[PDB]
Amino acid sequence: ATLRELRGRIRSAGSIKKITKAQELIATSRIAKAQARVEAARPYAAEITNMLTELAGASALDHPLLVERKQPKRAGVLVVSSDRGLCGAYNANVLRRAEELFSLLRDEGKDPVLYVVGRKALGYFSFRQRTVVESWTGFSERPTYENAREIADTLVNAFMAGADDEGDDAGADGILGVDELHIVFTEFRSMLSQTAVARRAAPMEVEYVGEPRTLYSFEPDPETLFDALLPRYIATRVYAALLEAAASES
Amino acid sequence: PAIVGDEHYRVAQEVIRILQRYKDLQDIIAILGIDELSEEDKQLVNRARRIERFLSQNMMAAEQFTGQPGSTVPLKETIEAFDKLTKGEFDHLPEQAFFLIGGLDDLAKKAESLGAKL
Amino acid sequence: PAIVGDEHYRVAQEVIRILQRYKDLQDIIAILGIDELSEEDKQLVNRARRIERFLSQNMMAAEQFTGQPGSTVPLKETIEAFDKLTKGEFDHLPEQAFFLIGGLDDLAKKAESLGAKL
Amino acid sequence: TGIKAIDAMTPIGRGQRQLIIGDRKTGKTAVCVDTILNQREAWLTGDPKQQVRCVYVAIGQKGTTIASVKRALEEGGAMEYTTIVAAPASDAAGFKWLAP
Amino acid sequence: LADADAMHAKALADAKAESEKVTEEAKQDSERIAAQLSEQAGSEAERIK
Amino acid sequence: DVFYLHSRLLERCAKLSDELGGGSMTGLPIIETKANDISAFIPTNVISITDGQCFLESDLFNQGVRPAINVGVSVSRVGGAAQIKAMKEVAGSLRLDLSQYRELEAFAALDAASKAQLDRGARLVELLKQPQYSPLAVEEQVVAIFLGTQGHLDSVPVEDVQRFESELLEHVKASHSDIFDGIRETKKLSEEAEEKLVSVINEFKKGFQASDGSSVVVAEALDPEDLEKESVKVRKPAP
Amino acid sequence: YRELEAFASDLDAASKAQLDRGARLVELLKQPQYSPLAVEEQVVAIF
Amino acid sequence: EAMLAKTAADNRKSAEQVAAAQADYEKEMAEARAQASALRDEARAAGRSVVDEKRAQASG
Ligand SMILES: Nc1ncnc2c1ncn2[C@@H]1O[C@H](COP(=O)(O)OP(=O)(O)OP(=O)(O)O)[C@@H](O)[C@H]1O
Ligand SMILES: [Mg+2]
Repeated sequence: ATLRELRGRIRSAGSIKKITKAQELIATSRIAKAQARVEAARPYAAEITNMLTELAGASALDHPLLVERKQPKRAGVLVVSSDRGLCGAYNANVLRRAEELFSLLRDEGKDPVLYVVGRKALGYFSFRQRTVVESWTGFSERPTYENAREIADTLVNAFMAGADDEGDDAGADGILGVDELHIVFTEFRSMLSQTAVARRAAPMEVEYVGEPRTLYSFEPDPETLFDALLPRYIATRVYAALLEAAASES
Repeated sequence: PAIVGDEHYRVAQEVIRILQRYKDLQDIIAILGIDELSEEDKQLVNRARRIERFLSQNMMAAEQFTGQPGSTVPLKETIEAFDKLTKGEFDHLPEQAFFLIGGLDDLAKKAESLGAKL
Repeated sequence: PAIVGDEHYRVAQEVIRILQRYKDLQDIIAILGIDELSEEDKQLVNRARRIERFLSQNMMAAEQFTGQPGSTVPLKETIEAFDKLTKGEFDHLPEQAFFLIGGLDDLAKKAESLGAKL
Repeated sequence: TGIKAIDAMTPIGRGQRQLIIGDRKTGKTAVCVDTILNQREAWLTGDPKQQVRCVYVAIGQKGTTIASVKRALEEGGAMEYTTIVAAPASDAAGFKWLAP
Repeated sequence: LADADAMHAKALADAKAESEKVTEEAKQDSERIAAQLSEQAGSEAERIK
Repeated sequence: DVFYLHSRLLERCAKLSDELGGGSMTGLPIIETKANDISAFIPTNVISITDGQCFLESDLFNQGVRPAINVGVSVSRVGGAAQIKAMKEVAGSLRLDLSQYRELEAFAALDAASKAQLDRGARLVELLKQPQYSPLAVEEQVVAIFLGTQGHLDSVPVEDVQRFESELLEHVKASHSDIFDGIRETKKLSEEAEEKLVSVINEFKKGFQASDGSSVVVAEALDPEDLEKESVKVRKPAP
Repeated sequence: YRELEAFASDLDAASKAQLDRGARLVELLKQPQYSPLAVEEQVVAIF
Repeated sequence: EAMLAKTAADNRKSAEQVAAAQADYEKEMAEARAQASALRDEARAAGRSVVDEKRAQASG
């Protein structure tokens, strides 16, 4: 029976080898596609950055999403994971970075509020007994701008609700919120390099540069455009993070 | 086809093909998982599991080993039921409903006892 | 348990169970590593690696081969240390900290020497 | 036998031959000795239709292990209705072949 | 609010009664277990004799 | 003639007719396999001779499954005829169910039916664990398998199945001790006996304490600088 | 076809064509029992 | 205005009081169950000690 079972093992190993080689090649093609979609989104975000900069420089720096919350107590963390599992350390590194952020947040009295993209992180946190506020699934292989739109909308609503939330109470709104929006995802540096990075989506921070030749006209007013545009910038950066995560996963 | 007829032969060949493909896929399912199969192959795996359970039967002579009385399934009903299985008509039923039963009436009753319905 | 007591027997059986589960998982691990395992299986695999390293010891007769002198671990200390291991009390420490050492004092010393701490 | 697994999944009747087959140190002797010890209630009933008389045939078994089995039978009071046919490893091949 | 206070008081009283009943039942079970185990110990001692 | 050697020996264990006194001899031959090779010569011969086998495995033994019965390949060729009526009733398809459970567990390394089967099989596997030198009377085994296969272990955690079994058996032996007497005398579990047993199980479940604490009734940090900040860009000098 | 189906759908165009051609040819080589074909008929089928 | 504030506060108080009542009932029942299990287990341990010592002294 030894030879029989050993030949069966040989056949099983052959089947596994063939499947894995096919998956490797398909993953190569998917890396190509994901990278191409990463360049495809560069111009829109690159120039909407310029539009946002012009609005900010031609308007007061007082947007609710832009102003830091006194006594921060709850930081929102979004973990971008994968749907499939055949990636080796992708989810593991993403979740190790997520914990390396959670401990920091608890250090400063911030209780993280958990949001999830993908399925593997759901299982990891279910094992770790950490509740998930909201989860999106089924598009990590190829994320479309729509999904980033809903994700950004939900996270921004959670952020805004915290403005009227007092202590452990929700205040006038009645919906408890968060003080920060943090993103954990894998930055696709290159083929060999795929490192998880924690990123604070909110509250927005401000940099400055001294320099103006001409003044941009606005319609109706700069503040209205800033209000209508800042959530769009949040969504754009979330979409870029999702694209990077897809490329890194591939 | 000459002796048993075209339909009997076709159903038998389809069942054999499905079971052969399932046996081919079993190693991959064991190591990687069923979620890495093509949707067609996942459907075929579910059908094959249902079929292999349905090929089991409660025999009269096996009563003393199970207590359950045996059953007899006519050839025509067997051919029709396996033709339906190969086409995925019973995919919505749990696989346990196909374990040690007779004809399609037994299948319906057992699936009823498990919550599902035919 | 009738001879070595309940605690020693329990610790030994738990260690044996963990190592057996690791041996079983070898088939998946040889191909796909630890990544595709469940969180329970990942935790148990790390624990089993630490246990199998901690069963090694610097023998007295081995000093001729490596210069390092041997160590003697009392039976009670062995039971206590392996009970702590099987409970996952040393998960943080690196694997090499458990390699060719004696009791828990040696474990702490080598963990410190490796940048960790017990 | 007093063992849930055997009595529920692979029941043993009177006049049956059940094979305890397994690798070293898998509990075969444990199962057989527990089965022998489980007959003490039937022996104490005194009804020969209930009593089961036990025979243990140790073939090629180290004598100290035979002594340990005899002790395990003594402590449970099973030697009162048990006979041991011993062909230890030191016995010539004739006794080993003839003991069963 | 009056109803909530009354309901809390009623729940506390019912909890007290149920806890007393459970404690009494567990007690009786404890004596029963001790008695049967002592009988078994006596039987084992007689067997040893 | 080694096969003959064993066959003529093992065929003398028989159940005589009432003409010859009705006596019987039950055989428990033991076989030592090497490297779990039941395909060797003597193992094959003796397996083909006897009326079933209880195959013991070292993998199952090390996993904590003791006795290490391999339910898939262990079988008794007499079957229900070698059991009292109550044991037949409670443990009708237990071996078959456990074989199917092991199959499913291997394949599903999911729909509600699959999870229910897996949980039931885990509970049943826990139920059949038994320490050495701790025999159970036929009535106690009947009650235990009743716990298992009647769905009364589904509410208890898998880890507590053994302790729950032991404590319920102790409770029934302490009080409600007439169920054991009924099973002993009649060899069958009466409808009223089953009613009383179910009620006793429910009450004990209410009393039972889970090991975790429930009721069975019904890392280093990112350097704050490393955390990249999402900052809007303003084309002004700082104030 | 064997190599590229052991592989296998989002393939290079030529590879998709090869998969389709190979499946067709595999179906072509099948033959019922007791049905030998004349050389000309085999030529036409292979054509 | 004080009446409206009191209405809101008392609505909160009634909700949290119902929650605390049910939680406290469950907690006290859990404490009773734990005490019962402790009594049973200590009785079991005492019986085991008694039987062990009795058999040991009988053997001696
Ligand atoms: N149900 C059980 N629970 C715990 N330990 C057990 C159980 N059954 C047997 N053992 C232990 O397993 C070990 C093997 O038992 P045993 O000597 O009966 O096995 P064996 O297969 O006959 O061995 P060998 O190859 O030495 O003849 C012994 O330590 C025995 O105490
Ligand atoms: Mg032995």
